[PDB]
Amino acid sequence: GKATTEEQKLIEDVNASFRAAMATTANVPPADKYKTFEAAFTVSYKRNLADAVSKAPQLVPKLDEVYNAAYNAADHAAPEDKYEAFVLHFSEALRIIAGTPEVHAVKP
Ligand SMILES: [Zn+2]
Ligand SMILES: [Zn+2]
Ligand SMILES: [Zn+2]
Repeated sequence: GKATTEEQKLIEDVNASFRAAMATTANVPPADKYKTFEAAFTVSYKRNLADAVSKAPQLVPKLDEVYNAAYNAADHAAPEDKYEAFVLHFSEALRIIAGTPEVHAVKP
């Protein structure tokens, strides 16, 4: 119904902002990619999360879990591995909360 349609729109907006944050690392040296990504990611994610609080507060604990999964995987990774650890767990956890059965990326 209306709630699931609004949740899906928010999940899509979160993913699009996440992809835009990844784009900011294109021409950044490896050791600076995670800090660059994280600064870009936090601005747009916080705006998306506040939209969820307003329009679909039932989604907020699920979004919190996706972010925690990603931030915590990056937190424990060695510096050279932090960016890919975030990206991998954020994208997989977002597909899990969205109910997408193919969670590990399938190559085209
Ligand atoms: Zn930890
Ligand atoms: Zn398959
Ligand atoms: Zn996987």
